[PDB]
Amino acid sequence: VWKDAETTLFCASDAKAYETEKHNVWATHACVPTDPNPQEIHLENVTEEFNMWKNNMVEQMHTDIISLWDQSLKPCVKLTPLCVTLQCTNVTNNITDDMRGELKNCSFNMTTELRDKKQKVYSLFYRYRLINCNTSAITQACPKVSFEPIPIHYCAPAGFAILKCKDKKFNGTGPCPSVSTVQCTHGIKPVVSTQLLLNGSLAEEEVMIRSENITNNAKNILVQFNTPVQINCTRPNNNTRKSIRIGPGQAFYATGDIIGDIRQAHCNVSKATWNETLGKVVKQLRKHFGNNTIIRFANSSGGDLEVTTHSFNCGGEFFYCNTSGLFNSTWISNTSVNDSITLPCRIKQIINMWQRIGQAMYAPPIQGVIRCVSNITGLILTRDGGSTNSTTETFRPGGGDMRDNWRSELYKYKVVKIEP
Amino acid sequence: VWKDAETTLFCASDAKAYETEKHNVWATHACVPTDPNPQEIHLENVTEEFNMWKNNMVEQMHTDIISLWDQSLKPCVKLTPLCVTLQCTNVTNNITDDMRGELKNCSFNMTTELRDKKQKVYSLFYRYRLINCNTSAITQACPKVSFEPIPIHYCAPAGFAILKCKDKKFNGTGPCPSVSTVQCTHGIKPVVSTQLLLNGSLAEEEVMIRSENITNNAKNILVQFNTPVQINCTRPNNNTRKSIRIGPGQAFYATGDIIGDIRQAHCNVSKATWNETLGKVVKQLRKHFGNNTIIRFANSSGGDLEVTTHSFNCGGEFFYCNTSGLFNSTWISNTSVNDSITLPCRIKQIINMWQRIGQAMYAPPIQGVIRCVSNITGLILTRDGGSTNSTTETFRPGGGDMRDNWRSELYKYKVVKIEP
Amino acid sequence: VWKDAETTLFCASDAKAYETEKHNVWATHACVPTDPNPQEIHLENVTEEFNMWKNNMVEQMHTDIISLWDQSLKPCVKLTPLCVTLQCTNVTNNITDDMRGELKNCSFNMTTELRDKKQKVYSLFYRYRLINCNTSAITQACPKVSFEPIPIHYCAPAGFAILKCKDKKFNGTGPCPSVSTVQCTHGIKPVVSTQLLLNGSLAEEEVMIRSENITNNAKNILVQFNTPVQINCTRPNNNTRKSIRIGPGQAFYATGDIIGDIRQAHCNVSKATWNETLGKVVKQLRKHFGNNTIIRFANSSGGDLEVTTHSFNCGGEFFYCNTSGLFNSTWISNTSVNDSITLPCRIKQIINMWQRIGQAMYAPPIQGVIRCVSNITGLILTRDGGSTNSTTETFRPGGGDMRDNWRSELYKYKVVKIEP
Amino acid sequence: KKVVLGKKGDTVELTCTASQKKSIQFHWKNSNQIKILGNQGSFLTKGPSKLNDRADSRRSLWDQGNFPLIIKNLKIEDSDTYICEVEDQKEEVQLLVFGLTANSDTHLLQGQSLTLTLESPPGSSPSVQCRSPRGKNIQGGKTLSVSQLELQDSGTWTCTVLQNQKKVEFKIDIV
Amino acid sequence: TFVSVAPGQTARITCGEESLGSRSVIWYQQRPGQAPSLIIYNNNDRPSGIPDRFSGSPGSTFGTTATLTITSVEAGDEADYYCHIWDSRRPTNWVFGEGTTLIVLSQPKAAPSVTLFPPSSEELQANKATLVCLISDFYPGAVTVAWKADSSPVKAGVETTTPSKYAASSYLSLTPEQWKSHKSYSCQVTHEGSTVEKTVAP
Amino acid sequence: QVHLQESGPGLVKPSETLSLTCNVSGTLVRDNYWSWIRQPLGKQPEWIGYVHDSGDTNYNPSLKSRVHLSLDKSKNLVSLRLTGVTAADSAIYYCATTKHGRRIYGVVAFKEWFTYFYMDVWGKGTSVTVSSASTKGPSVFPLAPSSGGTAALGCLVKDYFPEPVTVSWNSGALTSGVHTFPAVLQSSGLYSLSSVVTVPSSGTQTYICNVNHKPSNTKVDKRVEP
Repeated sequence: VWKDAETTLFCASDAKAYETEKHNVWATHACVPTDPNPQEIHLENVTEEFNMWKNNMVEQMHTDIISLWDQSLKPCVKLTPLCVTLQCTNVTNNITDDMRGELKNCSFNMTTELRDKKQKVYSLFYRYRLINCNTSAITQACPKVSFEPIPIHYCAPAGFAILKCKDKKFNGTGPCPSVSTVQCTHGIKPVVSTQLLLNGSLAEEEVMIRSENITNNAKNILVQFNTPVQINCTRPNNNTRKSIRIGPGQAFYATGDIIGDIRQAHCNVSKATWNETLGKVVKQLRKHFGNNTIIRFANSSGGDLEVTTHSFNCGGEFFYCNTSGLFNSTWISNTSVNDSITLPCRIKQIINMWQRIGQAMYAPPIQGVIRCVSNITGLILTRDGGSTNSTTETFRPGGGDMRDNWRSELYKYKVVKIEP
Repeated sequence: VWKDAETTLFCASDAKAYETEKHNVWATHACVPTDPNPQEIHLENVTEEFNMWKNNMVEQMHTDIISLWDQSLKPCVKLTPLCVTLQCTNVTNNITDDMRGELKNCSFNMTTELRDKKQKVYSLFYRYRLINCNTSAITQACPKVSFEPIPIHYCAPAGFAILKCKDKKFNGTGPCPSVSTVQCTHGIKPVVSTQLLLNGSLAEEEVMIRSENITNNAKNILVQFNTPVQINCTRPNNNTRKSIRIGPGQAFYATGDIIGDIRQAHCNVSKATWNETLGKVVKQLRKHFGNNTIIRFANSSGGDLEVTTHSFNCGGEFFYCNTSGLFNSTWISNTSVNDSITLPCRIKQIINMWQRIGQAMYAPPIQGVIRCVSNITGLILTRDGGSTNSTTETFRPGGGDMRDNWRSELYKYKVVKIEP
Repeated sequence: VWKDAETTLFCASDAKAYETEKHNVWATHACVPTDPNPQEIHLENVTEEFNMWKNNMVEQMHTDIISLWDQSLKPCVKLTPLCVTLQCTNVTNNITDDMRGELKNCSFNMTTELRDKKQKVYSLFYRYRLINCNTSAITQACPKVSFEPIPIHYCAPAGFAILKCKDKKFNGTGPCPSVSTVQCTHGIKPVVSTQLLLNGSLAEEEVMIRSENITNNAKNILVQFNTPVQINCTRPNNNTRKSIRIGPGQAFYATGDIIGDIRQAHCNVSKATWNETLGKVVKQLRKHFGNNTIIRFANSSGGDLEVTTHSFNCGGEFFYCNTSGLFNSTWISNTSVNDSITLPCRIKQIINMWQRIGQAMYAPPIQGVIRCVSNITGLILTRDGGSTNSTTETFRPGGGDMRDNWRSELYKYKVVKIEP
Repeated sequence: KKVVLGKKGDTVELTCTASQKKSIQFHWKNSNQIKILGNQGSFLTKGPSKLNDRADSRRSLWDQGNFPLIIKNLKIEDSDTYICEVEDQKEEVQLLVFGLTANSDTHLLQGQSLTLTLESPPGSSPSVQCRSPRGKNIQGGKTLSVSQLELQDSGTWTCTVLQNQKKVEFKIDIV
Repeated sequence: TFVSVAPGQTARITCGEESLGSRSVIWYQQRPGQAPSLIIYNNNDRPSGIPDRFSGSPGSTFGTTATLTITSVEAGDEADYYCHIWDSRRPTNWVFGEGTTLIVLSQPKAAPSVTLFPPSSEELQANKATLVCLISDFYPGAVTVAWKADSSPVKAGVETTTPSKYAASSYLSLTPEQWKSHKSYSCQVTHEGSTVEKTVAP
Repeated sequence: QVHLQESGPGLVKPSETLSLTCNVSGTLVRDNYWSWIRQPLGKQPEWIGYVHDSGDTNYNPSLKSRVHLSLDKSKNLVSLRLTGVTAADSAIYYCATTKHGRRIYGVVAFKEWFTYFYMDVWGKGTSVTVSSASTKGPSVFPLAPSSGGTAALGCLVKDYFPEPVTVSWNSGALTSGVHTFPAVLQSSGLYSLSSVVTVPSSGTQTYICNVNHKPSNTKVDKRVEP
């Protein structure tokens, strides 16, 4: 007897990591070390039926990680008071292209100690007077933290197992020949991104495309790669940390010192991989639903900055990248058809977590010149509903609900229970 | 073996209701659906001894519901800051009877956004300058809530039962012939009122009077009816909802728009039922402790507004009704002796829950013209200690501890445990 | 089979005490009454090996009591706002010795009710204008509390025991002949002090000296006495309680009324006991590690006020005593060599609990003339590393980590588990 | 089978409500089923359509249960049938928008003729009932025009257009 | 210009203007009688077939000149070398930098044979006159030739070959009366630190 | 292997148009940038321009009004035309395969980003001489022996155009002792050269130089005597 769907997930993690960094603090507080036994061991026959996209385990891992995020919001992060009005100016003393600025170095009036005293203070805002924040601002900061995803294992309790499709070619709703039962997963890293999977897991054999409803264009298409497309992101923006402890209740930072005039924040994607991978993707598409069609990739359709750009994080700052460079190639149905692609990005401090309960700020980006090298492990796509007279199919970057990213990770785990 | 008194109560509830409304939110969070099995099944003989008024289950349901009320107090309800001073005026430009007003439309100075800005704002106070609140104010409000009692079932755990006296005529301390054992109750509604039971449960046969000590006048007398006396309460006061979200931490409302000049807040009790019921009550009284006596009913003896009036709720506002109309009849011992009774009521926003940890405000009464039809299911009485030379007995409305209302509801449930 | 080290401690306590007092509130909330069975009963033979100083039970009781202290910090204690600037003056209108003052009666400006009104208010500071507090101030106060250590028993759970060395002469790392197993301890009192144990437990036979490393001078030396040295502490400082409840959120006190001109805060130690005890201590020392040496006792080496003085509490105020009177005797190696010792002490309100998360204030010392009689049950010592040419050994008062005080109390308890 | 009328230029709102009081995924499409607007959990995603520039939805109501669909700067070319994909259900709603255009001069002469042509979507059967500034009823069909006019009718005008038992009114100033 | 070096030693060649902006310098190697061939691109990157003996100076420190270094030089490296400079503050250069000839001194010390012929009687009968200075059997292939009229340097009429595989020629064109006028004319050949002179007279 | 072979007329008159072709194998012309480069005798290379099928094409400004570059995809070749030629245009001309690179920095240094080109495969080159002479025959004079027991002896070949001239001694029966120097191109635009032999001073053998200038159909035999 195998009964499914039980919100019960054990956890596993730790080696050299402890506290400080918020991910490290979290894994430390919610996980115990693992053991290198796990045997799984598939048993002969025992079914061919499965369906990864109706897994409530995903929704569990999701709501868990978010609640944990609030549990991090509790101690140090400041929901108040200082965002009122900003006396900002610009470093532009001569100009072309009407650049204005995303980053501004500003002056302020700040409650320090005692009653109603102020001192002149530097403030930076990522996006002249006023302007403030809109109806919420939690400021994370904190003395000892950081933000890098840490491997988190999900395990089944006592009297429970987890079946696992080891079939390389799964239709997602369908015929699976090899079922095994593991007690604990290998350890999943919590990468929060859209459009591409960064870090994550690779396909064992070939590139695999997966959709909950290949006809319904509103449903996402998790495209998993057998190979990584490079992406190196260098944001050489510089900020010097100054945390003025002037008052007991108050804990203020001061960023925006020095210089270096770094261009925005910068990134790259490396293309050779992107050439073969995109060709092979249109190959898979044309060997699945797309039989004879020219495949075109336009950029994001529009929306919130988190939706229009590849919004991901390089250690707690929220990067937004113009994504035209990833989606600007028309793939000819007839046949297939040192330079690197350089993508324009921006660092944000003010992000909107949760629902609207509050905004989250990583206030003092420490140091400067911080490059994050990543492996493009993925694509999350939504199809542009087209016609058949166009003799072409258009595909756009979609996403937003990270639960889709977990289905893209938790695709081979379904918690089950055993009965005599 | 039957051992009693265990603070362990399972719960049951839900059909079409979900969240939003606070009662709905509560039942949703603290209850699971039920099953329409319950068989109870009385067993032949097995005792005649019982005592409803020494049940700690009542004290449990009570403390539970109150703690739950605080659990509702947590997220949205605002204990601070704005109650300081009020710049109020009156809509009376010509006058009789020196009415002043219970309701006032007022002007204010309000922190909106940023640092130390204000805007002119409407404010209503239910009860000229100043005045404020006394040493606490929690303001409930909230975007999605309401307040209507929801059926809550109390069940016994594993290895436990609940004996239930199905005897129609119980002396309350006494001889009960039919004991049954149910797993879960039929579902009790949390009606918070004094003097009358509204909604609640009816007596199966005749009217039943119940007292913990019929001699001790300090002990309450739960008078349960076999029939409901009508009570229709129309408060046609109008308020237009305006929730100005000016600042992140601040969430302010604005009531007191429009007009209609509604008389206070109004109510009615329907009398024919009240005639027969009161006659029959003096009948029961004269067939119990009152053998030969003229029975008189004076109004409330005095105290807090919650004690002097029939303080109940029509959806979260606290109604106070002049109760002379209910208690103004002298019942002659000799023999017995379309018009409806109309009762004057008032809506309050500022109530005192708990102990004095804080006041609770339902700040934006939404819409206007809201009529609540209710069934008078009850009387809670306290006797006025009289003499025997008066050749009359006087009875006054008492109450206050809602636990008495639960004994008036939890009268047929006593959690018990089984042993071999 | 006996396996050790399990963070699982049952608790026991209560007789006549309830709530109010914080210790009473704590024992009430974390303990259940006990039973006067416990039989322990040593079993013949069954080992001679033990080591009291590597007990994680101590670290458990410690972290527990501290976390409990924060749990007391939660409801009433005020981390904010009023400490800004103080307008203080002195009662000295003529002077000798440049006394200044530790205690000052001061004037203030205080938010009472409404918005931005103040009233002239008395304030006392234990240690002229300004000065305030440094970067944190929690103010305990509260309507109903107090602070007197309450007996707390530590018990082993189910399937667990606690071995107990009843050997009068234990080397601390070593040979123990009599092991017994109790379910629950006799009840340990939480006395927070340094240098001396106050209340606490006495040695059954002779005076026993105990050290984790008798060679390492950095390791503490818990000197346990078979007899108590008296210490009577009379602080006849007077303060009249005035708690002005002016505003809802605000709860302010007012101390510093009346007079009496009490000298600081005063104390005594009674010496005859101190004579024999110190002689016997140098006796034990010379019969252990000190064979032929003149033993000298200098005062505290320096540091924080909690380290330089015998920092202990007389009911929630933190006393600091000049300790030269305890350590000012040179003990001649040759042979041994009504008046009472009077020690100068000071009462503090501002103490630093925890780590630096915040300072704790007992704000309204109530009444005046409060004498605490105590039994000197102890010494915590650190050795001054000397030479052998000096032909003398110097010993200084050390301490600070209260866990040492618990090892000094939890010395005969080690939680163990049983297996077939 | 829902009918919602709309004025040209003015903003309009299309509703979509679910049984669950949470916030599950929903998507809006036209009669040809082309993406207009949708959501990815807590994000608003716009589709490749003509409404893309003038379409949005209040994110506040999402977590409550219902998901709206507003269309600003309304035009007649936007008249179409829409659907909503929530809880595996298809809430269909037909949007029929109309407009009014005055061909005759804004400053008419003494005793002339008023010409008014209404903008109608391809394949429609409109019905208009106009009214004078004071008291006179005007009826018609495809085009409504009054031949005989007087100086007394100088002022505000009121014309009502009815379709599928739903009616909307227009106001124009004629001097 | 010219740079000479012994086998096994290190040669360095400077080319182009001092840097102004950021640089990408391209180096090409051209063997005698061959098309130019490359050496380096992107300041220090090499194409297929080029060993790491060849290195270029970074496009780096402002106000400096690009340099090509060749370590462990062999006779095969003897060639003309050219750079093509890309500088972010300068226009596209459409002309390569001036070339440098690398000489690898595998062999020393052979001294030239010089022979000097007066004008022939037949040429004189044709009212022309040419002095012929033949230079041969010398290595390395660097000589300069100068002519003298009596003691005076000749400013005109001298034509001299670039030597090849070495041999070289110098011709002084004169009129018959110029020839007959002076006491003598001299051919002076300068080779490897020394100068050999021969003289001729009517 | 990518292989380029240039061809052209070898000789062009002043004011005429020079037309050159670069035949390409081992790659298709559409898939590369192509650069013409020129290099005069004794000078550094002088480029010409680069062309691409995309239209990403540019010419040396100094040659701008006179130069045209083209690609012929059907024949897989690259072409150059240069109008109004003069002697200054005399050079060896090369066709090349031109690769593109970018210097890319941080965005703070965006103004300093730039592209550069390098020529990675060159053809063997084609020689182009522009001058004005139809033909000119040489004048041949004997260089008489006069003076190790050995004397030198020669023939002067004066003022001819164009190259080349062949000189032999005794019809070929004297190749030892023989040194025929490379010609000098004089400021007159004419060439001259000399040939010498070294012989024992003692009246046996007869010494005759045979000079042939094919372009002018000139052959001269000149006896050389003391």
